[PDB]
Amino acid sequence: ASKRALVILAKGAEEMETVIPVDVLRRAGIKVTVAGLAGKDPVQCSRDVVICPDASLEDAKKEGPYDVVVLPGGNLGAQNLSESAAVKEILKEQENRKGLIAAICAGPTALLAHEIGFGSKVTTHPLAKDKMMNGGHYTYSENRVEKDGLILTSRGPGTSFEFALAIVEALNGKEVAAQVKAPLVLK
Amino acid sequence: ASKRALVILAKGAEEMETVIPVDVLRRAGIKVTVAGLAGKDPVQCSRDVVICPDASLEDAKKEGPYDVVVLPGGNLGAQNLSESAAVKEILKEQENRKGLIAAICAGPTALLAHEIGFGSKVTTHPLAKDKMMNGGHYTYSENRVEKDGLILTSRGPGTSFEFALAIVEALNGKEVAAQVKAPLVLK
Ligand SMILES: [Cl-]
Ligand SMILES: [Cl-]
Repeated sequence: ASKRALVILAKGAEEMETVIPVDVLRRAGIKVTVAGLAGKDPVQCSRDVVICPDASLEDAKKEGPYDVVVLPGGNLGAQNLSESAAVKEILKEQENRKGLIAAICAGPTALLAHEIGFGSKVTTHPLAKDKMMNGGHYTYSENRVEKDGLILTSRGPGTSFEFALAIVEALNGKEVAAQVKAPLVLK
Repeated sequence: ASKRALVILAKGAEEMETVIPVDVLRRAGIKVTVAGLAGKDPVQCSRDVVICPDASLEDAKKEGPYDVVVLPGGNLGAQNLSESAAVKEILKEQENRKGLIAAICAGPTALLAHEIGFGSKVTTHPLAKDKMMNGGHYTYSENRVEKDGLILTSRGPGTSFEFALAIVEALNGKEVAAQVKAPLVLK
């Protein structure tokens, strides 16, 4: 069967970090559900792009499991993900069932909030390092994309393509990732 | 006053090529209006991301003039832009008043449809070259971003950041563009 991805979309999410992975994952033939943290209604992103989710997280979470759970960044978006008991449950289940978790920019700080993947190497946006590293529960990396087993992290809007292609490679392999990459006109 | 950008959003637009420029332009303090070609309703993009426009094009076009008119790509999106009499009028007015026009991927083929900027150097997505070059009305470039006076073009999802930063540089200068670029974590 086709792989499935859950992208959790909260108010204040970085819209580039949401749309690039959704689009690239769909190019890879992955079934992506854009799930609204707050419910079914349109979501106002950090730079005021308004995105209509495919489903509420409440509904989407009952349609698991997913091959990857994707956490976009955006400072406020990531704070909303960090405060969510529903997100906690989803991430813990994903970690338990040995499933990929991918987070970008401020997104990885939600892993800290929910105590996910301690002892991994991770990266974040430079400005999110101190939050992520509070307590020394991870080892910090400056790689544009970092992958330590099932914890896949990345740095910012400008690393979103690399982040998304790394998810494609992890799920569908290097050849599919290369095939999806070529038409994008990446440098 | 702050500069103003009109981003014309049609069904089948490439969502990455829409969101990256909207977001980057807003980071540059440019007032961006995401205007729906079809009206006020949400727009289903090429990879099924659904974006709610700020206004209909019908309404937004009466609130001109704009310092830049931005045409995203996506094969079907660009075909819709190419067929639109409203887009024709907006582009002709912009060209007449000596205003910047920026188009990416398949987007530049709408310039051909509406007879805009003939005799310029332009680039497009590699797969859109033949359509753009029908009749030899432009000179083709393989640069990731091409700018020939007031016609600014670019190639694909993977050149969207460069495209958007080039628009910022054209409107607000090199220093602002550099300032906006740094936090993005571009390579
Ligand atoms: Cl942010
Ligand atoms: Cl397309």
